[PDB]
Amino acid sequence: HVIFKKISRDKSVTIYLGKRDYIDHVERVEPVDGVVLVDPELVKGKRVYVSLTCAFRYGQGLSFRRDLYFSQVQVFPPVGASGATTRLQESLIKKLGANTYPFLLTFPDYLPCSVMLQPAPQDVGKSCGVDFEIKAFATHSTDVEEDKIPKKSSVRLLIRKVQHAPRDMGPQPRAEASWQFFMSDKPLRLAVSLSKEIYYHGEPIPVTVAVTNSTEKTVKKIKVLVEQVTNVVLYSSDYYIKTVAAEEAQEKVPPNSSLTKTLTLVPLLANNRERRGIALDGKIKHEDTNLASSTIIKEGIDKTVMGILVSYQIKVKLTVSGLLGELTSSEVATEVPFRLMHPQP
Repeated sequence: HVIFKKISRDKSVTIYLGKRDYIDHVERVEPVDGVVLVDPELVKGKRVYVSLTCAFRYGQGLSFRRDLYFSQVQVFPPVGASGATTRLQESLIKKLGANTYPFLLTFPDYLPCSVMLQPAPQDVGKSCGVDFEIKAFATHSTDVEEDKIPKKSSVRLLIRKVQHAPRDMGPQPRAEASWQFFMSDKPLRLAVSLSKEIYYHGEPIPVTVAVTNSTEKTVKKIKVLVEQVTNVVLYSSDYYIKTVAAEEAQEKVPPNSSLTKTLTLVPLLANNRERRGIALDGKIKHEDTNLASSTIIKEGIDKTVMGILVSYQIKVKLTVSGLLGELTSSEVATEVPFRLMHPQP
Protein backbone atom coordinates (compact mmCIF):
# COMPACT_ATOMS: atom_id res chain seq x y z
CA HIS A 1 0.00 0.00 0.00
CA VAL A 2 2.19 2.80 -1.35
CA ILE A 3 0.51 5.91 -2.77
CA PHE A 4 1.36 6.41 -6.42
CA LYS A 5 0.31 8.94 -9.01
CA LYS A 6 0.39 9.59 -12.70
CA ILE A 7 0.33 13.01 -14.35
CA SER A 8 -1.09 13.64 -17.83
CA ARG A 9 1.28 14.85 -20.55
CA ASP A 10 -0.19 18.35 -20.42
CA LYS A 11 -0.05 18.36 -16.59
CA SER A 12 -3.76 19.25 -16.29
CA VAL A 13 -4.89 15.99 -14.68
CA THR A 14 -3.09 13.90 -12.06
CA ILE A 15 -4.48 10.68 -10.61
CA TYR A 16 -3.58 9.29 -7.18
CA LEU A 17 -4.24 5.77 -5.94
CA GLY A 18 -3.43 4.18 -2.60
CA LYS A 19 -2.73 0.74 -4.03
CA ARG A 20 -2.50 -1.28 -7.24
CA ASP A 21 -4.17 -4.52 -6.15
CA TYR A 22 -7.82 -4.64 -5.13
CA ILE A 23 -8.95 -7.64 -3.14
CA ASP A 24 -11.84 -9.78 -4.31
CA HIS A 25 -12.67 -12.08 -1.40
CA VAL A 26 -15.98 -13.34 -2.84
CA GLU A 27 -18.13 -11.74 -0.10
CA ARG A 28 -17.11 -8.37 -1.47
CA VAL A 29 -14.53 -6.58 -3.58
CA GLU A 30 -12.53 -3.57 -2.36
CA PRO A 31 -13.61 -0.51 -4.34
CA VAL A 32 -11.18 1.82 -6.07
CA ASP A 33 -10.95 4.96 -3.96
CA GLY A 34 -8.69 7.71 -5.23
CA VAL A 35 -8.36 11.38 -5.98
CA VAL A 36 -7.76 13.54 -9.02
CA LEU A 37 -5.66 16.68 -8.75
CA VAL A 38 -6.40 19.23 -11.49
CA ASP A 39 -4.61 22.35 -12.67
CA PRO A 40 -7.50 24.83 -12.43
CA GLU A 41 -6.11 27.03 -15.24
CA LEU A 42 -5.88 24.10 -17.63
CA VAL A 43 -9.29 22.53 -16.89
CA LYS A 44 -11.25 25.80 -16.90
CA GLY A 45 -14.42 25.20 -18.93
CA LYS A 46 -13.74 21.47 -19.14
CA ARG A 47 -15.14 18.36 -17.49
CA VAL A 48 -12.89 15.75 -15.87
CA TYR A 49 -14.05 12.13 -15.58
CA VAL A 50 -12.64 8.99 -14.04
CA SER A 51 -13.51 5.54 -15.40
CA LEU A 52 -12.94 1.94 -14.37
CA THR A 53 -12.84 -0.66 -17.14
CA CYS A 54 -12.51 -4.42 -16.94
CA ALA A 55 -11.72 -5.77 -20.40
CA PHE A 56 -11.09 -9.16 -21.95
CA ARG A 57 -8.60 -9.00 -24.81
CA TYR A 58 -7.52 -11.65 -27.31
CA GLY A 59 -4.85 -11.47 -29.98
CA GLN A 60 -1.04 -11.27 -30.13
CA GLY A 61 -2.76 -8.15 -36.75
CA LEU A 62 -6.00 -9.60 -35.35
CA SER A 63 -7.64 -8.50 -32.10
CA PHE A 64 -10.77 -8.84 -30.01
CA ARG A 65 -11.86 -6.83 -26.98
CA ARG A 66 -14.93 -7.07 -24.76
CA ASP A 67 -15.63 -4.63 -21.92
CA LEU A 68 -16.82 -6.90 -19.10
CA TYR A 69 -17.51 -3.85 -16.92
CA PHE A 70 -17.39 -0.10 -17.33
CA SER A 71 -18.16 2.64 -14.84
CA GLN A 72 -17.47 6.36 -15.02
CA VAL A 73 -17.95 9.42 -12.79
CA GLN A 74 -17.59 13.18 -13.31
CA VAL A 75 -15.19 14.59 -10.72
CA PHE A 76 -14.92 18.10 -12.09
CA PRO A 77 -16.86 20.34 -11.86
CA PRO A 78 -18.20 18.68 -8.68
CA VAL A 79 -21.55 16.91 -9.14
CA GLY A 80 -22.31 16.79 -5.40
CA ALA A 81 -23.22 13.12 -5.05
CA SER A 82 -19.87 11.70 -4.01
CA GLY A 83 -20.85 10.24 -0.64
CA ALA A 84 -18.40 9.80 2.23
CA THR A 85 -14.64 10.03 1.71
CA THR A 86 -12.22 7.32 2.87
CA ARG A 87 -9.27 7.98 5.19
CA LEU A 88 -6.95 7.84 2.15
CA GLN A 89 -8.99 10.41 0.24
CA GLU A 90 -9.26 12.76 3.21
CA SER A 91 -5.52 12.51 3.79
CA LEU A 92 -4.63 13.32 0.17
CA ILE A 93 -7.15 16.15 -0.11
CA LYS A 94 -5.73 17.73 3.04
CA LYS A 95 -2.15 17.46 1.70
CA LEU A 96 -2.77 18.39 -1.93
CA GLY A 97 -5.29 21.20 -1.54
CA ALA A 98 -8.63 22.32 -2.91
CA ASN A 99 -8.06 21.35 -6.54
CA THR A 100 -8.25 17.73 -5.39
CA TYR A 101 -11.41 15.67 -6.00
CA PRO A 102 -12.26 12.23 -4.64
CA PHE A 103 -13.62 9.36 -6.72
CA LEU A 104 -14.94 5.95 -5.71
CA LEU A 105 -15.47 3.31 -8.36
CA THR A 106 -16.86 0.01 -7.17
CA PHE A 107 -16.54 -3.47 -8.69
CA PRO A 108 -19.62 -5.58 -9.42
CA ASP A 109 -19.95 -9.19 -8.30
CA TYR A 110 -19.81 -10.82 -11.74
CA LEU A 111 -16.23 -10.18 -12.88
CA PRO A 112 -13.19 -12.45 -13.06
CA CYS A 113 -9.91 -11.55 -11.39
CA SER A 114 -6.63 -10.53 -13.07
CA VAL A 115 -5.53 -13.24 -15.47
CA MET A 116 -3.39 -13.45 -18.56
CA LEU A 117 -1.57 -15.93 -20.72
CA GLN A 118 0.96 -16.07 -23.53
CA PRO A 119 0.94 -19.22 -25.67
CA ALA A 120 3.97 -21.52 -25.76
CA PRO A 121 5.32 -22.45 -29.22
CA GLN A 122 3.37 -25.73 -29.15
CA ASP A 123 0.11 -23.97 -28.19
CA VAL A 124 -2.30 -22.98 -30.97
CA GLY A 125 -4.14 -20.12 -29.25
CA LYS A 126 -3.15 -16.46 -29.13
CA SER A 127 -2.28 -14.24 -26.16
CA CYS A 128 -5.26 -13.14 -24.08
CA GLY A 129 -6.11 -11.68 -20.71
CA VAL A 130 -8.34 -9.71 -18.42
CA ASP A 131 -7.05 -6.18 -17.74
CA PHE A 132 -8.33 -3.51 -15.34
CA GLU A 133 -7.75 0.18 -16.00
CA ILE A 134 -8.42 3.41 -14.16
CA LYS A 135 -8.48 6.42 -16.49
CA ALA A 136 -8.89 10.12 -15.71
CA PHE A 137 -9.36 12.60 -18.53
CA ALA A 138 -10.63 16.04 -19.44
CA THR A 139 -13.26 16.70 -22.11
CA HIS A 140 -14.27 19.92 -23.78
CA SER A 141 -16.08 21.22 -26.83
CA THR A 142 -15.46 24.07 -29.26
CA ASP A 143 -17.80 25.88 -31.63
CA VAL A 144 -16.96 23.06 -34.06
CA GLU A 145 -16.21 19.86 -32.15
CA GLU A 146 -18.50 18.61 -29.37
CA ASP A 147 -16.98 16.87 -26.31
CA LYS A 148 -13.37 16.22 -27.43
CA ILE A 149 -10.88 14.06 -25.52
CA PRO A 150 -7.20 14.91 -26.14
CA LYS A 151 -4.65 12.28 -25.15
CA LYS A 152 -2.42 14.89 -23.51
CA SER A 153 -5.13 15.57 -20.93
CA SER A 154 -5.67 11.89 -20.11
CA VAL A 155 -3.89 9.56 -17.73
CA ARG A 156 -4.20 5.80 -17.20
CA LEU A 157 -3.19 3.47 -14.36
CA LEU A 158 -3.33 -0.31 -14.63
CA ILE A 159 -4.69 -2.04 -11.54
CA ARG A 160 -5.33 -5.64 -10.49
CA LYS A 161 -8.29 -7.45 -9.00
CA VAL A 162 -6.78 -10.22 -6.88
CA GLN A 163 -8.50 -13.35 -5.59
CA HIS A 164 -8.39 -13.91 -1.84
CA ALA A 165 -10.10 -16.72 0.01
CA PRO A 166 -13.71 -16.37 1.17
CA ARG A 167 -14.90 -17.19 4.71
CA ASP A 168 -16.09 -20.71 3.96
CA MET A 169 -14.70 -23.65 2.02
CA GLY A 170 -16.15 -26.56 0.04
CA PRO A 171 -16.16 -30.21 1.20
CA GLN A 172 -12.93 -32.16 1.58
CA PRO A 173 -11.78 -33.19 -1.95
CA ARG A 174 -12.01 -36.94 -2.50
CA ALA A 175 -11.83 -39.25 -5.49
CA GLU A 176 -12.02 -42.98 -5.99
CA ALA A 177 -11.30 -44.96 -9.13
CA SER A 178 -10.86 -48.58 -10.04
CA TRP A 179 -9.63 -50.35 -13.15
CA GLN A 180 -9.90 -53.87 -14.46
CA PHE A 181 -7.37 -54.56 -17.21
CA PHE A 182 -7.82 -56.73 -20.31
CA MET A 183 -8.18 -60.46 -19.51
CA SER A 184 -8.45 -60.13 -15.73
CA ASP A 185 -11.36 -59.01 -13.57
CA LYS A 186 -8.93 -58.36 -10.68
CA PRO A 187 -9.22 -54.68 -9.67
CA LEU A 188 -6.63 -51.98 -9.12
CA ARG A 189 -8.22 -49.38 -6.84
CA LEU A 190 -7.08 -45.86 -6.04
CA ALA A 191 -8.56 -43.55 -3.42
CA VAL A 192 -7.25 -39.99 -3.12
CA SER A 193 -8.02 -37.21 -0.66
CA LEU A 194 -6.68 -33.74 0.02
CA SER A 195 -6.70 -32.17 3.47
CA LYS A 196 -9.03 -29.39 2.29
CA GLU A 197 -10.70 -27.68 -0.67
CA ILE A 198 -8.88 -24.32 -0.78
CA TYR A 199 -5.12 -23.88 -0.70
CA TYR A 200 -3.21 -20.61 -0.69
CA HIS A 201 -0.39 -19.72 -3.07
CA GLY A 202 2.79 -21.18 -1.60
CA GLU A 203 0.91 -23.54 0.75
CA PRO A 204 1.91 -27.22 0.77
CA ILE A 205 -0.86 -29.53 -0.48
CA PRO A 206 -0.90 -32.93 1.25
CA VAL A 207 -2.21 -35.62 -1.07
CA THR A 208 -3.15 -38.92 0.55
CA VAL A 209 -3.12 -41.82 -1.89
CA ALA A 210 -4.39 -45.33 -1.12
CA VAL A 211 -3.62 -48.05 -3.65
CA THR A 212 -5.35 -51.42 -3.34
CA ASN A 213 -3.74 -53.66 -5.93
CA SER A 214 -5.54 -56.99 -6.37
CA THR A 215 -3.98 -57.49 -9.82
CA GLU A 216 -1.10 -59.67 -11.03
CA LYS A 217 0.72 -56.49 -12.14
CA THR A 218 3.14 -54.26 -10.23
CA VAL A 219 2.48 -50.55 -9.70
CA LYS A 220 5.95 -49.46 -10.80
CA LYS A 221 5.45 -45.77 -10.17
CA ILE A 222 3.06 -43.45 -8.35
CA LYS A 223 3.29 -39.88 -9.60
CA VAL A 224 1.33 -36.92 -8.22
CA LEU A 225 0.93 -33.65 -10.15
CA VAL A 226 -0.76 -30.33 -9.74
CA GLU A 227 -2.23 -29.44 -13.13
CA GLN A 228 -3.47 -26.00 -14.09
CA VAL A 229 -6.32 -26.13 -16.59
CA THR A 230 -7.20 -23.01 -18.58
CA ASN A 231 -10.24 -22.64 -20.82
CA VAL A 232 -10.60 -19.50 -22.92
CA VAL A 233 -14.35 -18.99 -23.19
CA LEU A 234 -14.62 -15.86 -25.28
CA TYR A 235 -13.83 -15.45 -28.96
CA SER A 236 -11.79 -18.65 -29.32
CA SER A 237 -12.22 -21.90 -27.40
CA ASP A 238 -8.61 -22.49 -26.44
CA TYR A 239 -7.54 -25.13 -23.94
CA TYR A 240 -4.34 -25.40 -21.88
CA ILE A 241 -3.27 -28.01 -19.34
CA LYS A 242 0.04 -27.58 -17.59
CA THR A 243 1.90 -29.37 -14.81
CA VAL A 244 2.90 -26.82 -12.18
CA ALA A 245 4.10 -29.28 -9.52
CA ALA A 246 5.05 -32.95 -9.41
CA GLU A 247 6.23 -35.55 -6.89
CA GLU A 248 6.81 -39.31 -7.18
CA ALA A 249 6.28 -41.68 -4.25
CA GLN A 250 9.64 -43.43 -4.61
CA GLU A 251 7.82 -46.67 -3.74
CA LYS A 252 6.16 -49.51 -5.71
CA VAL A 253 3.04 -51.59 -5.11
CA PRO A 254 3.66 -55.31 -5.75
CA PRO A 255 0.92 -57.64 -7.00
CA ASN A 256 -1.74 -58.47 -4.41
CA SER A 257 -0.68 -55.69 -2.06
CA SER A 258 -1.75 -52.28 -0.78
CA LEU A 259 -0.09 -48.97 0.06
CA THR A 260 -1.23 -45.68 1.60
CA LYS A 261 1.10 -42.68 1.46
CA THR A 262 0.87 -38.92 1.73
CA LEU A 263 2.88 -36.73 -0.64
CA THR A 264 3.19 -32.94 -0.48
CA LEU A 265 3.05 -30.63 -3.51
CA VAL A 266 3.50 -26.86 -3.78
CA PRO A 267 2.30 -25.42 -7.09
CA LEU A 268 4.51 -22.43 -7.85
CA LEU A 269 5.34 -20.31 -10.88
CA ALA A 270 8.98 -20.64 -9.78
CA ASN A 271 8.83 -24.45 -10.17
CA ASN A 272 9.50 -23.92 -13.87
CA ARG A 273 11.50 -21.51 -16.04
CA GLU A 274 8.95 -21.86 -18.86
CA ARG A 275 6.23 -19.30 -18.13
CA ARG A 276 4.39 -19.43 -21.47
CA GLY A 277 1.20 -21.50 -21.83
CA ILE A 278 0.35 -20.90 -18.15
CA ALA A 279 -2.37 -18.68 -16.69
CA LEU A 280 -0.73 -15.93 -14.61
CA ASP A 281 -2.03 -12.91 -12.68
CA GLY A 282 0.25 -10.42 -14.42
CA LYS A 283 3.09 -9.95 -16.89
CA ILE A 284 5.57 -12.81 -17.35
CA LYS A 285 8.62 -10.64 -16.69
CA HIS A 286 7.18 -8.89 -13.62
CA GLU A 287 8.45 -9.78 -10.14
CA ASP A 288 5.05 -9.71 -8.45
CA THR A 289 3.43 -12.18 -10.87
CA ASN A 290 2.02 -15.49 -9.57
CA LEU A 291 0.04 -18.38 -11.01
CA ALA A 292 -3.50 -17.20 -11.65
CA SER A 293 -5.97 -17.95 -8.85
CA SER A 294 -8.85 -20.34 -9.49
CA THR A 295 -11.83 -18.76 -11.18
CA ILE A 296 -14.77 -18.42 -8.80
CA ILE A 297 -17.98 -18.26 -10.84
CA LYS A 298 -20.96 -16.67 -9.08
CA GLU A 299 -24.15 -18.75 -8.90
CA GLY A 300 -26.33 -18.13 -11.94
CA ILE A 301 -23.61 -16.38 -13.97
CA ASP A 302 -23.01 -17.39 -17.61
CA LYS A 303 -19.42 -18.62 -17.33
CA THR A 304 -18.50 -17.08 -20.69
CA VAL A 305 -18.46 -13.61 -19.12
CA MET A 306 -15.39 -14.69 -17.18
CA GLY A 307 -13.34 -14.68 -20.40
CA ILE A 308 -10.74 -17.13 -19.13
CA LEU A 309 -11.54 -19.96 -16.71
CA VAL A 310 -8.66 -21.17 -14.55
CA SER A 311 -8.91 -24.34 -12.48
CA TYR A 312 -6.54 -26.65 -10.63
CA GLN A 313 -6.53 -30.36 -9.95
CA ILE A 314 -4.39 -33.04 -8.39
CA LYS A 315 -3.68 -35.82 -10.83
CA VAL A 316 -2.44 -39.17 -9.54
CA LYS A 317 -0.82 -41.38 -12.20
CA LEU A 318 -0.09 -45.06 -11.69
CA THR A 319 2.33 -46.86 -13.97
CA VAL A 320 1.52 -50.57 -14.12
CA SER A 321 3.79 -53.31 -15.43
CA GLY A 322 3.02 -55.35 -18.54
CA LEU A 323 2.38 -59.08 -18.14
CA LEU A 324 4.00 -61.75 -20.30
CA GLY A 325 3.17 -61.20 -23.96
CA GLU A 326 2.37 -57.52 -23.49
CA LEU A 327 4.55 -55.04 -25.40
CA THR A 328 4.64 -52.14 -22.90
CA SER A 329 3.64 -51.00 -19.44
CA SER A 330 0.51 -48.87 -19.11
CA GLU A 331 -0.71 -45.89 -17.13
CA VAL A 332 -3.98 -45.05 -15.40
CA ALA A 333 -4.93 -41.88 -13.56
CA THR A 334 -7.54 -39.95 -11.65
CA GLU A 335 -8.00 -36.28 -10.84
CA VAL A 336 -9.31 -34.36 -7.86
CA PRO A 337 -10.28 -30.67 -8.07
CA PHE A 338 -9.25 -28.04 -5.54
CA ARG A 339 -9.10 -24.24 -5.58
CA LEU A 340 -5.99 -22.09 -5.28
CA MET A 341 -5.99 -18.43 -4.27
CA HIS A 342 -4.52 -15.86 -1.89
CA PRO A 343 -5.12 -16.01 1.87
CA GLN A 344 -8.25 -14.77 3.63
CA PRO A 345 -7.88 -10.98 3.96
